[PDB]
Amino acid sequence: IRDECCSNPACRYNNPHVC
Repeated sequence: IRDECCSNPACRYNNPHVC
């Protein structure tokens, strides 16, 4: 997971409730 996960569209991708 990225430390910029909420900025990161790629983390965002599967993780929209992460932030």
